[PDB]
Amino acid sequence: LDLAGPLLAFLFRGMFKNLLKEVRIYAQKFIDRGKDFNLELAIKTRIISDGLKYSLATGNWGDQKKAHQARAGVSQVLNRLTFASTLSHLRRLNSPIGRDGKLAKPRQLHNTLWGMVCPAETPEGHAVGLVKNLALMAYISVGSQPS
Amino acid sequence: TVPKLYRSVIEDVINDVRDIFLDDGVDEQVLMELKTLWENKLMGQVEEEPLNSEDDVSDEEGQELFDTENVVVCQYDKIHRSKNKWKFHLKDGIMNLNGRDYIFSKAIGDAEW
Amino acid sequence: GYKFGVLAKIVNYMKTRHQRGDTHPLTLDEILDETQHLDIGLKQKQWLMTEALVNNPKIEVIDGKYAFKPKYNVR
Amino acid sequence: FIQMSVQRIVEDAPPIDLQAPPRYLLKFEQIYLSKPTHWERDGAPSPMMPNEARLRNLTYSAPLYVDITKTVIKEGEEQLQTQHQKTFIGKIPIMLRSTYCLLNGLTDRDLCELNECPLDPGGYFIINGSEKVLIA
Amino acid sequence: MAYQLYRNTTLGNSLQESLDELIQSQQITPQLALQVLLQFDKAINAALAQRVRNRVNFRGSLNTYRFCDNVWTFVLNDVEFREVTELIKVDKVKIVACD
Amino acid sequence: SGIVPQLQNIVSTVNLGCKLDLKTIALRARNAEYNPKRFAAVIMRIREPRTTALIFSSGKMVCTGAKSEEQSRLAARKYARVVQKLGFPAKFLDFKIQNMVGSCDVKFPIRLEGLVLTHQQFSSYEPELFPGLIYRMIKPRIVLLIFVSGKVVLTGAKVRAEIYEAFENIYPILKGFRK
Amino acid sequence: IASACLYIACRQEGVPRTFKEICAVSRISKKEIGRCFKLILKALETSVDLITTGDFMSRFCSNLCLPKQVQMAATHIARKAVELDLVPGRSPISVAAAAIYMASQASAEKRTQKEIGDIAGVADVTIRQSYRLIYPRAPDLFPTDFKFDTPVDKLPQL
Amino acid sequence: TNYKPVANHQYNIEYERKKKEDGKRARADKQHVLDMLFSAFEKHQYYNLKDLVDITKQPVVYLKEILKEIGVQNVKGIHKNTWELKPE
Repeated sequence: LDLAGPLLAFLFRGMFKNLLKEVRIYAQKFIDRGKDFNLELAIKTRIISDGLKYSLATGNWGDQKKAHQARAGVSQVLNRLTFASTLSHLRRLNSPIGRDGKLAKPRQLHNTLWGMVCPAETPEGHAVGLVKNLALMAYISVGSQPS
Repeated sequence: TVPKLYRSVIEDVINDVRDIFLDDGVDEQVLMELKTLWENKLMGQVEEEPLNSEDDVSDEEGQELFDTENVVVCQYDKIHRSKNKWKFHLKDGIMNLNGRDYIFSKAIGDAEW
Repeated sequence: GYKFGVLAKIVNYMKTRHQRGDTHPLTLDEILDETQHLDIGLKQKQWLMTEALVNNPKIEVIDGKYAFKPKYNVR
Repeated sequence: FIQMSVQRIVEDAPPIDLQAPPRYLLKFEQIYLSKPTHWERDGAPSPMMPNEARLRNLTYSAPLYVDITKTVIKEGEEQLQTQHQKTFIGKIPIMLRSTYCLLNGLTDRDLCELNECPLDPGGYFIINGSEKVLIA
Repeated sequence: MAYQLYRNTTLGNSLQESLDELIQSQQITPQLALQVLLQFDKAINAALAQRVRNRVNFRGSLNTYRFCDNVWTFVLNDVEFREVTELIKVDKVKIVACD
Repeated sequence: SGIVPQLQNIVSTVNLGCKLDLKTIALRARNAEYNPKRFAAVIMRIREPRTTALIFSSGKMVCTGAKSEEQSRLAARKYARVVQKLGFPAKFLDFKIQNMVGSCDVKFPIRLEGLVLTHQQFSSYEPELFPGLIYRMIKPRIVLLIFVSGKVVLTGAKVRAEIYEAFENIYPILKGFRK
Repeated sequence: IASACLYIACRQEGVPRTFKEICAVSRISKKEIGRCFKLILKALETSVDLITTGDFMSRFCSNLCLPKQVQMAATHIARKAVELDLVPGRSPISVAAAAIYMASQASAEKRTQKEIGDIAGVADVTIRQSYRLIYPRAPDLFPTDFKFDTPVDKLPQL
Repeated sequence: TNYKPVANHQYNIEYERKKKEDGKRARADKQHVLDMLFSAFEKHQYYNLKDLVDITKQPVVYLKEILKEIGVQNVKGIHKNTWELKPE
């Protein structure tokens, strides 16, 4: 399960690659002209800022230029109709749709979901079995070094 | 002091000209003879076109022609002037004052025009 | 490089002579003295005389002494 | 993410090598993150409460700073190393009730004084005043 | 083919006179004399640059100045060359500078 | 008003009508300097008029530093005569006063803030860039630098009449902002 | 042109930024920015209200992390000094920096001349000159209901 | 402490100082410029104008005039059309 952390880590890695790219370009122009360059002027803060903000706002997970291949629906407006709805939305899971899903249908209650995913909670319609909710005591590992 | 610097300069000059004397195929005795002789020698006008209306608007130009007075030859790093005064960062050079020679590294000068 | 810009300089000197107006042809050695080409080797001068002077269209040869052709340019 | 991944990504980013002769090397060393802040039109920074962000359609983001060491080798046998401390590189949206949110470690009374429901679990972002939740 | 500053001084004049004597005696060719002058210019420039480590000061008034091809030709009057060890007085001086 | 601006510097251009050799002029002139790397003209100075003139290879010369129109004309003629004595066919053609600078004091502090508020259309006061207020008079095409100390400097004038007229125009305005 | 337009936009919106502040974010120098600013004003045939010391107080005090009371004291000091004409011809930024230094030295949160100059874009020497001009009348300049951690008499003399 | 107000950037003032100290390239005499050009052609058969300007240390317009007088631009199928220092 890719939670807020790993997803934001992917986006941030992309945006930092970008940031260093524009830093290289800006510094290279001045170096070619033979004049030293100002590091502060070399940095574009809008890269990281607007990238994170746009991803989280629109939900298209990726660069705004690559929206065609950017995952959609990752970020949603928090449901505040009821406290239970808010909690369920914050503990929601989303199944993928692609080669893996086509080859094996995730629209089913697999035995392994015991204690990990609520067996009753699931939207009715086209999303049956694709949107899931964590069990009450289910916990997702945050990760640590294997050293 | 200055004579000692002169002797060191003699050594440098002879060492520097040895290779040229070998390149040109000339015998080395020329350098010895040169050093000997060198040491011995040392020790309403509406129609304004005519400019003749004014005369004696210059000074005597014979100072540069003579050059007999004391002469300083050096190199300059910075020379600044602010509307009245001339300022001089003259670096290492030589001076010929009253025949006696002076040697310096940093020379600072202020003059008025 | 060696022995090319000197030839270019000689040809330029010929144009300068023609801005002067001296129709009388001049000796190559005298041209070298005027252009400070004494330092250059004699063999390069001989190769120039045998090949490059004749190849140059502007240059002409009269009574064993080389100069421009007063006929080529319009008068 | 904030504690491990951002710093690790910055560290793993290869040093920037430039040359076109003198050559410059840029290395990003340390990550610094301040509390979520909002700048008024006059330019005065001030802490941004999540309720204020919700009401004013602001983004609950924290300024991000990196320590950047620039070393220039002039080919003259001397290299000049200058360190820019806490160069601002952008803002990261902050998940509410996280360790880096202003409502961290605050007692229920403090949340009430800040007009924040103690029962609110956080875990979401306020982007342009809209509470956005990242679906796993 | 060098800076050619110290030729018009006591040292350069003595060297030139000696070369003239050898030329009159046919002992040396004029090309050799010119080469000797060039080598002397190099050596003297290096020697003054390296073995001189004393600072001097001076003050006075300026009567004329000229500049061309990075060559200053100042002409001062009533100059006082002041040094920590000694002070020298001169009625007029001509300062030729190059770089 | 009882106050008359006094000229501090006059700029005048005159064509000598003949091409010149800047290197030769630099080598033979007395006080001339020539740095083609720095500037393309030859800068010469004459102490008795106490002025500086730039001479170009095109034969046109600019004289500055003259405190009076007569001084400017005489200095230009002297520079032309020096160039002529250097052997060139220098003449004195179309001598003109391109710009005049004058200075004066109103003898009272001025509220530049009120002045700019009243005359924003002609005023420009930027303490960050320059402490003196710049006033662009229209009827005379004169630029006035007014300072809180009361000093006023007028520039852009072609004739002394423009300087005096500009000061006469500005003085009543300044008197209304006396501090 | 863009930097000068940004400066003009700040002035017109009423939150002016110093030419030095704009240069810090623009690769263009302060002189060029000012020249382009003058040319832009002439081209637009418009004008910008004269900057006052109070315009920069909020930003300078916030960047120095001074209390609201100290910011109010500095603003009052600068405004009163301008009213009394104790700093004629002095730049508003310099006057504001001097007032901020006075208030900081009179309050618990004390900031050095170098610090205030760093934030305000003004040399410590200029701050010294303005502060020396306003120092004799510091009790008059200070607000009536100000809690002096350091008494006005014992303020630094320089 | 970021983006502290500054009258002029350190790199900008250093570059301006370098430019002022170096000074603009001067227009030398045609004879000397021509001799230097001929010497350069001896070292290399083909020269680009940008590097030839560095070698000659002359104004671009003046150098282009002198080079148009004698040398000729040849169009190449490899990189681009460049000057040829051979008069013919």
